[PDB]
Amino acid sequence: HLLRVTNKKLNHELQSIVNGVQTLMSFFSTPETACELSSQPIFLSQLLL
Amino acid sequence: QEQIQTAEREIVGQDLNCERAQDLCRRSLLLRAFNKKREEECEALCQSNKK
Amino acid sequence: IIQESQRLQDSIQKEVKHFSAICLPALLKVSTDGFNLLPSRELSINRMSNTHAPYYGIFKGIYESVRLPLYKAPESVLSHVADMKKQLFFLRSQLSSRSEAI
Amino acid sequence: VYRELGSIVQELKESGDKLEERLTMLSDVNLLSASKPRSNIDSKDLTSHR
Amino acid sequence: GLQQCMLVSECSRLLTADSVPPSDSTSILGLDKQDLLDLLPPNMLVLWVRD
Repeated sequence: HLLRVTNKKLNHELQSIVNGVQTLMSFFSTPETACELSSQPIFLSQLLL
Repeated sequence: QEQIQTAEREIVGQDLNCERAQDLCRRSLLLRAFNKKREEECEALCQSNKK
Repeated sequence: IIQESQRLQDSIQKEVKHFSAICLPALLKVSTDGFNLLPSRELSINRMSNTHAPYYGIFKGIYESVRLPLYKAPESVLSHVADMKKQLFFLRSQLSSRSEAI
Repeated sequence: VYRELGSIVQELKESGDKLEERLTMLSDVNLLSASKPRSNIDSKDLTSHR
Repeated sequence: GLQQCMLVSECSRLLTADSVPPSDSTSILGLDKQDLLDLLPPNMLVLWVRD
């Protein structure tokens, strides 16, 4: 039973890392389509100078 | 002598080998040790997620 | 990361399942000639040591067939069978002598 | 950011490799429970042959 | 204390297939001898049990 709990914890942590990295990568994706107003460029590389 | 031989066969048959209980104890200990190692590994992944 | 995280998914459960199927005593390897590690359960001296040993039922049957008591050491089985053969030869010789005498 | 992600992937990879190695070891037929004694006497069983 | 000492010893041996150091041999469940020694009772209790 202890190993089953620990196994759930380990699966959760692995998923957290996957979610965390996906979130982190969302900050680097250039919104191709002009339309979406919402995603304000965070980086100057994406800045439309 | 026939009675003694019957009783002997019974004792030999009762030779309590608690090997099953002992096996379970061994497995339990090994798995406990395994659990401890896996908990250390979970703590290490938790630290990476914080970062 | 997704690929490597999927490899480690349910990793504890997978390992425990494989462990539950293993025979622990098969892990106890002893070297008789210093070079070849054999599981202690496969040693000829341990065939009668435990009622749960794999070959216990077969050798129990062999002991009963040669009228060797179960409390005797396993190293005595070949010597005992050799003596039985010796006895058979002696009985044959006695029968032949008696048949000739009659 | 690239160095940090690289370290996490390496740790997960090493753990994954070590797990595969252990699973392979545990799947060895000689370790798996009491297969019904073999009907034939193994060539390595010198005592039964004798 | 005695049961635990014997069990640890038995299990340690299950792990240490006296085989040859191969610096490369995969232990069962990835456990080393040291992982089991940690499950021993406190050193003061072990000495008491042995006496």
